Amino acid sequence: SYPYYCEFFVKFPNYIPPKDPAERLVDPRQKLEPGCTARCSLWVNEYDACTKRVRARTDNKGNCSGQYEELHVCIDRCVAKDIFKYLK
Amino acid sequence: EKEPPHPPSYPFWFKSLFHSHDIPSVRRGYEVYRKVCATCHSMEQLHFRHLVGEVLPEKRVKQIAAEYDVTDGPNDQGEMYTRPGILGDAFPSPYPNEEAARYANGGAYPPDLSLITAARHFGPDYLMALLGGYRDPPEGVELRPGLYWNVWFPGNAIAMPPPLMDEMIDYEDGTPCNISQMSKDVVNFLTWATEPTADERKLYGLKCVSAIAIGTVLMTLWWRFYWAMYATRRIDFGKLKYL
Amino acid sequence: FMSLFRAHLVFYRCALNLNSSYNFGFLVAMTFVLQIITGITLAFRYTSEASCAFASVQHLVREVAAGWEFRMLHATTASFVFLCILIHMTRGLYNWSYSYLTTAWMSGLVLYLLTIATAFLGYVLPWGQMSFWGATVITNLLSPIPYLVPWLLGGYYVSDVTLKRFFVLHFILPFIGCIIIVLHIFYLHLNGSSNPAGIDTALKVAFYPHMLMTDAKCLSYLIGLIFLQAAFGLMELSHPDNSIPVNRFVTPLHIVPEWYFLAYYAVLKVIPSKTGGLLVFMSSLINLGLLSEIRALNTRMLIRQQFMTRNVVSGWVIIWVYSMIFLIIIGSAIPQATYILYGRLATILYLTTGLVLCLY
Amino acid sequence: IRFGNPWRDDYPEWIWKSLRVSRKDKDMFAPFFKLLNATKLYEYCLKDNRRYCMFVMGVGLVSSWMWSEWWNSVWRRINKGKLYNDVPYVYP
Amino acid sequence: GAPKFERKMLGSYPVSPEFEMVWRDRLTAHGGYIQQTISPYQLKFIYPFWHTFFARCWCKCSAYAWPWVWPGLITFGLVKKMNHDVEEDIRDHYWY
Amino acid sequence: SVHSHNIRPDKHELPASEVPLYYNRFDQADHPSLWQLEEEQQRKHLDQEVTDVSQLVEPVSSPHQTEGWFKRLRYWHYKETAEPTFPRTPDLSKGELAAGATVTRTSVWHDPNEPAIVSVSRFAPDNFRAVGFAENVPNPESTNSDSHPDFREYRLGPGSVDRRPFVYFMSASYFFITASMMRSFLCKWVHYWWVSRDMLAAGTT
Amino acid sequence: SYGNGTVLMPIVRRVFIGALVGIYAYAATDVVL
Ligand SMILES: CCCCCCCCCCCCCCCCCC(=O)OC[C@H](COP(=O)([O-])OCC(O)COP(=O)([O-])OC[C@@H](COC(=O)CCCCCCCCCCCCCCCCC)OC(=O)CCCCCCCCCCCCCCCCC)OC(=O)CCCCCCCCCCCCCCCCC
Ligand SMILES: CCCCCCCCCCCCCCCCCC(=O)OC[C@H](COP(=O)([O-])OCC(O)COP(=O)([O-])OC[C@@H](COC(=O)CCCCCCCCCCCCCCCCC)OC(=O)CCCCCCCCCCCCCCCCC)OC(=O)CCCCCCCCCCCCCCCCC
Ligand SMILES: CCCCCCCCCCCCCCCCCC(=O)OC[C@H](COP(=O)([O-])OCC(O)COP(=O)([O-])OC[C@@H](COC(=O)CCCCCCCCCCCCCCCCC)OC(=O)CCCCCCCCCCCCCCCCC)OC(=O)CCCCCCCCCCCCCCCCC
Ligand SMILES: CCCCCCCCCCCCCCCCCC(=O)OC[C@H](COP(=O)([O-])OCC(O)COP(=O)([O-])OC[C@@H](COC(=O)CCCCCCCCCCCCCCCCC)OC(=O)CCCCCCCCCCCCCCCCC)OC(=O)CCCCCCCCCCCCCCCCC
Ligand SMILES: CCCCCCCCCCCCCCCCCC(=O)OC[C@H](COP(=O)([O-])OCC[N+](C)(C)C)OC(=O)CCCCCCCCCCCCCCCCC
Ligand code: HEC
Ligand code: HEM
Ligand code: HEM
Ligand SMILES: COc1cc2[nH]c(C)c(-c3ccc(Oc4ccc(OC(F)(F)F)cc4)cc3)c(=O)c2cc1Cl
Ligand SMILES: [Mg+2]
Repeated sequence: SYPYYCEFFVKFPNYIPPKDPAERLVDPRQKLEPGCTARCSLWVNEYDACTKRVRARTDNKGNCSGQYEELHVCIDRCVAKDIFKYLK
Repeated sequence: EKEPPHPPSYPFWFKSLFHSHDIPSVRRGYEVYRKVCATCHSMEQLHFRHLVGEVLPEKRVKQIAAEYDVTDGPNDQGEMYTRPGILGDAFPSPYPNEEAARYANGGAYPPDLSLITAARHFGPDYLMALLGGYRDPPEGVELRPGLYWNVWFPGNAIAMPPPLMDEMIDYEDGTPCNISQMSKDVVNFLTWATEPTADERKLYGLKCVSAIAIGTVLMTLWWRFYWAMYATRRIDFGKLKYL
Repeated sequence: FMSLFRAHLVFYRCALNLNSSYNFGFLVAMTFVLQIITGITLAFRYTSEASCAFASVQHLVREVAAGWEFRMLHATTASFVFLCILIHMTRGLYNWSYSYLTTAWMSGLVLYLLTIATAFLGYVLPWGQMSFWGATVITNLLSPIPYLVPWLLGGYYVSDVTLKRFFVLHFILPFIGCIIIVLHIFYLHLNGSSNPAGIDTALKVAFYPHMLMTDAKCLSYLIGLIFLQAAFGLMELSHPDNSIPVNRFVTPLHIVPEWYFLAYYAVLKVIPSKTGGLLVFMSSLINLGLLSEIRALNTRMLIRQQFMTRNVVSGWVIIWVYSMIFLIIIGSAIPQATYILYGRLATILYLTTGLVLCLY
Repeated sequence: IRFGNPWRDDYPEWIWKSLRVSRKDKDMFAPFFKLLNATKLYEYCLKDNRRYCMFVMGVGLVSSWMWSEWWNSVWRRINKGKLYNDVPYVYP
Repeated sequence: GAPKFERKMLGSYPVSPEFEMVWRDRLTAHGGYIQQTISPYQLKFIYPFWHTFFARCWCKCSAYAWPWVWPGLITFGLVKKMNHDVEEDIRDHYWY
Repeated sequence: SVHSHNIRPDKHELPASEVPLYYNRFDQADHPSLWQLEEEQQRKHLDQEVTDVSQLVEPVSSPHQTEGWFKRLRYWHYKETAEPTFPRTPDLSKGELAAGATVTRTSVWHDPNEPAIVSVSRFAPDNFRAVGFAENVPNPESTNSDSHPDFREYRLGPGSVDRRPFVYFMSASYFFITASMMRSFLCKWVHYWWVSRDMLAAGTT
Repeated sequence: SYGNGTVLMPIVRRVFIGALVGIYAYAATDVVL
């Protein structure tokens, strides 16, 4: 029944100016995704391994949604830690 | 089924007890709604007069309202007509009824966004994540036309196409546009639109909770004042011991 | 009536060792007062017409001066009504207060049922998705009783006629409750209150000023916590789906009632039979009522002190409290075979603890 | 272990000592009570209930106004740059 | 109220209505007693609370340890075991 | 009163004349005035000095007594079970109690070398006292312990400052805060009663 | 007992007990027996 629920101990970040204003015409998520992809590598491997087990089955059953969801959730949580530093 | 994942906590300014809305960002999010989202979504509870003195000045709101054609009547002959909009009019809706909306969106109904941040779990954090969660499908999942894969939407299969893409509108204040900037701005606008009385509510609460707390201290002292006369009392049986 | 006022609120004598566990009866009463004041005020601008009810609440918040304050205070205070009652009832089970305050216990149980019914009626009025679908379900658990449903609604479904009559009943029942509070107090002051140690004693003092100032101190905390939650929204007491208009042909993904109804809603969910689940409901109320006659269930003479202090076997009321908490968690979860297994484990404790309270 | 144990529980020796401490005939806050009593607020404003109630209503009227004004200033300082009046809108 | 053999009054003046509840709980002071009380205007009334803080806190917390804390830790542990079996049961049925 | 007793027969809770629960050893005085001599010639445990919980006297009562399913408390004394027509005769040689029905409906009080009027005069309840009575039962001298503080530690005596001005400034401050709270709630109620923001605008044209 | 007017609660006691014996006997015959 509320638009939002207030929180305690939130860290409000400081804006990081760019070098060339034209640099921020691309989504600054691209700069943070590689580093966040390496820290969630424990799930990158569980997904690649589940694809092989499904590609080998004879019948047309099986999927990798479970491992895929966990992987990309890990990355989004890593990006949120710093994304607002580059947004006005 | 399973429990959907909890969205991450983004540091929105309004989340603190002592903070207000960020009006410069609310302004930019209203441009995003008008030029992208309003093509499929209505906000039937909002009126142009709600923006005056809180987001935009009066003369600017008039110019925006007049750019629309609004139906009014009946006239002296019992007929309907159209005229430019005024401050008293509601935000224009793209479809007349729900059946017409589904017909134009493959059977799916785009919901009204007048209370959207109060109508979903986790509210603004969910909306921010949703808008940047479109991915290619995983191995073994094939979707039919009209459906798209999203990390945060329950079931993963959503009927809304990706609404945002880098470089598509030009803000008026010169802020460079990108998918992440537009997401943060449109969320701020929709949070304000869910309850424009949020700032009045929070500022009154600070004055009240602080006053009540001080009175609670005073009543504690007045209670202990009377507690001590019976906590330090002496009662002797038989004979008097000490004075 | 001023001689009654001074006899019962000024010169009434009380044991010196009272503490805050004996202050929550006053707090509940004050919550009723606040609800009556804010409720009547909301009624001046509410519309029972189903086609316009949902809109009248929003317009009240968005357009009317101070409209947000009366709406949010009424919703928050309702949660504090049930928290105070729960602490109030638990004190009695810890001290075996029903041993000699028999009619006070029974009268209280009637007040509890009246408050449950009032809250259920009020939650349907805003006429959102959870209003409609929660009433449809909770009114079907009573289907085993013949024809107890189609008449309360006056139609073939929770239609627009049900909403008009839930408004009148919701208006009326609180004032009936105020009548029964008078009986409650009659039966209490007939015997006099107990104390935390469970002994008779002649070390008593007058209510005013010593004990009156403790009630006042607790009132301050209550008003401050209500306003804190109401004006800032720290906890999530309401469900978001009720901010969506009713749709009769689309069920929401997760149906769950308010927190103060969750535990028993979970018990009824882990029992597959529909008739056996309602019998479980009656047996629980019957057990609570039978405690009024605990003196007669065994020829050994009972004592009020139950010796939970430093005791490793704990007490039955404590074990019940944790089983209730455990079920609130189950009730808020998506159905899953594993959740159902543990939910049945806790249901056994939830029920057995009640039954063994009648043994000593 | 004595804490919580019905076979051994007793206060340690350092708690029995705290109960024996004595501060009889000492008052470190006395200079504060002397200042209050020298203003004669009791003789002129609190000894008579009619005047006591004049003091309540009058002081409450003025204090409530200063309290609101102060909180509004704090609110504006914490939120500098985010409120409507702080960012004039520029027309195209 | 009090038992009948305690409610019996020594005097004969009538009970006034504002005092009906006082005399419904009359109790005889078997053996007698001597009472001394000081005016609250001549007492320190906050220092006594803190002077006895450690003793009062020990008494209360010691009483509650076994009966409340020990069942709470067990309930907390069961909550974790439950959540660990739910996750494993989801992967044994839906994950490949 | 509004409370009834529960004196009835019971097949599981046998009568006290057969299962007493309490420790059934009692002394017996010829005339209750003799107990005053017992109280001045016997020693009391509370007059000895002990320092550790482990040195406290051990009760003569046994902890093994009440049994049953879900019976949390394990020690009791008294019960209201009805006594039969012909109760068991107390054995005075073992210290058993004789009182109530066990005096009226048994021959426990007969003495071959005394008149009946003399013998039965020694069987009133004031004539019996449980073993351990004089050594144990406390009789306090005050509510207050010498190990605890009282008003002597906290009293403001000569040389002290007057507190009246502070006590009444405390209460007055609470009231001008509570008065402001009330005035604000009433002003908000009146605003709610007045016209709304949507209708004030419609009037302007 | 003789001397007081608490005359309804003893009736409530016997009705409640009887009701409980019937609820838990109707469930056993459906699950066990
Ligand atoms: C500075 C930097 C910042 C830090 C500082 C802090 C900053 C924050 C702000 C400042 C905060 C402090 C300010 C100063 C405060 C001064 C006042 C103060 O100390 O207050 C305490 C003071 C205590 O009273 P007291 O007279 O001193 O002593 C009473 C005795 O304790 C009564 O005992 P008794 O022996 O006489 O009676 C016996 C029995 C009689 O029974 C009762 O009295 C009733 C029942 C009491 C128990 C309550 C629990 C049962 C209810 C459950 C509710 C479930 C909710 C459902 C929702 C669940 C959702 C999941 O009661 C009990 O048994 C009571 C003991 C309970 C102990 C509980 C032990 C819990 C153990 C947990 C173990 C966990 C293990 C797992 C760990 C995992 C992680 C490792 O209370 C008040 O003065 C009350 C004022 C407020 C009134 C209430 C208004 C709000 C209503 C909502 C809250 C309800 C609860 C309120 C407490 C109730 C107490 C009974
Ligand atoms: C976390 C939140 C909770 C609050 C904070 C934590 C709680 C403690 C705070 C400190 C207060 C106590 C200070 C020591 C005792 C003072 C009295 C006294 O006798 O002392 C001398 C006494 C020995 O002196 P003596 O020579 O024997 O006797 C001298 C007297 O004649 C003896 O005469 P008497 O015994 O008859 O009494 C003398 C009398 C006379 O006292 C005076 O001197 C008169 C003073 C007049 C003013 C009264 C205070 C009013 C303040 C209201 C707020 C400001 C309003 C103004 C505008 C503000 C605008 C921003 O004392 C009073 O009336 C005490 C006044 C102070 C009340 C406490 C105020 C605390 C809150 C302050 C801020 C307001 C709340 C926040 C809301 C606002 C902001 C958002 O020593 C002690 O009592 C032992 C001291 C050790 C105890 C302190 C332990 C502190 C640590 C435990 C707490 C830890 C945190 C919480 C843990 C639990 C939750 C997790
Ligand atoms: C093919 C598979 C078949 C599976 C089915 C099961 C088949 C079992 C076959 C077993 C065959 C061999 C054994 C035969 C034994 C026969 C005993 C008998 O009849 O009594 C003779 C004989 C009868 O003579 P009596 O003169 O009547 O003596 C009675 C005593 O005086 C009594 O009084 P007392 O004063 O001497 O004792 C003190 C008294 C009083 O003590 C107290 O009050 C103290 C209590 C302290 C508690 C402190 C707790 C603190 C910690 C709390 C932790 C947190 C919890 C809360 C948080 C929760 C959060 C969610 O203690 C009690 O009341 C003990 C309570 C025992 C409760 C056990 C209940 C288990 C129920 C299991 C479920 C059943 C189905 C349920 C319904 C399902 C849906 C339809 O009794 C004895 O001599 C004593 C024997 C006692 C034995 C008890 C344990 C038996 C366990 C059997 C095995 C069960 C296995 C189940 C799982 C199987 C999985 C495959
Ligand atoms: C005054 C000074 C101040 C200034 C002036 C103030 C002015 C205002 C004052 C008023 C002025 C106007 C006069 C008003 C007169 C009102 C009548 C009156 O005074 O009568 C007192 C009169 C006592 O007179 P007395 O002179 O004190 O003693 C009578 C004897 O001489 C001696 O009898 P005893 O001592 O041996 O025992 C007496 C005992 C006798 O106790 C009983 O017989 C038990 C009564 C309660 C039973 C229900 C409690 C829960 C039990 C467990 C669940 C059972 C379920 C059913 C199945 C059972 C198994 C088959 O009674 C009590 O304990 C008293 C309880 C208070 C009842 C008051 C209710 C009045 C009617 C309004 C009811 C509204 C209900 C709304 C809430 C529900 C909405 C859905 O009370 C009664 O005997 C009437 C009992 C009525 C019971 C109604 C129960 C309704 C609810 C049942 C449960 C339904 C659950 C369904 C769930 C469905 C879920 C979907
Ligand atoms: C007609 C009534 C007033 C209505 C209009 C005014 C607005 C109402 C809002 C409050 C305004 C402030 C109160 C007025 C000032 C009173 C001062 C006065 O004369 O008092 C004498 C005195 C003043 O304090 P004193 O006792 O120190 O004064 C002694 C006398 N002198 C100082 C002059 C030497 O107060 C008392 O006697 C106090 C009695 C105990 C009351 C404690 C109050 C706490 C309340 C706890 C119970 C909860 C109540 C809620 C009930 C709800 C029921 C539904
Ligand atoms: C037509 C091309 C659309 C545009 C442009 C926008 N939205 Fe939309 N939206 C559309 C449909 C058909 C749906 C239904 C999806 C389904 O599978 O049912 C939606 C849904 C939403 C939602 C609800 C999400 C939920 O959890 O239910 C939101 C919050 C939403 N849309 C927001 C939104 C925003 C911010 C837009 C501008 C950036 C926007 N939409 C544009 C159709 C269309
Ligand atoms: C103990 C007393 C009361 C309780 C527990 C109670 C409870 C509730 C609850 C839970 C709601 C729903 C709130 C929401 O989610 O929006 C509600 C709404 C409402 N109540 Fe009350 N109520 C009480 C007394 C009253 C009284 C006495 C009246 C009128 C005389 C009243 C009038 C209303 C109205 C008009 C609404 C609809 C407005 C809304 O939903 O916000 N209430 N009540
Ligand atoms: C509107 C609801 C209720 C109100 C207003 C209310 C009010 C009160 C008040 C003021 C007291 C005396 C102060 C106190 O002990 O807290 C009291 C005592 C008592 N109440 Fe309640 N009560 C309510 C509900 C209940 C319920 C639900 C029960 C039990 C099911 C109950 C049982 C008792 C008992 C047994 C006492 C006496 C406690 C004792 O002295 O040991 N009451 N009530
Ligand atoms: C040992 O200590 C206790 C035992 C207790 N036992 C019981 C049975 C209850 C109780 C009574 C009535 C009730 O009413 C109900 C509302 C709603 C429903 O249905 C549904 F679905 F939840 F809405 C069912 C029922 C819900 C719960 C208690 O409060 C209770 C409290 C304490 Cl302290
Ligand atoms: Mg008994």
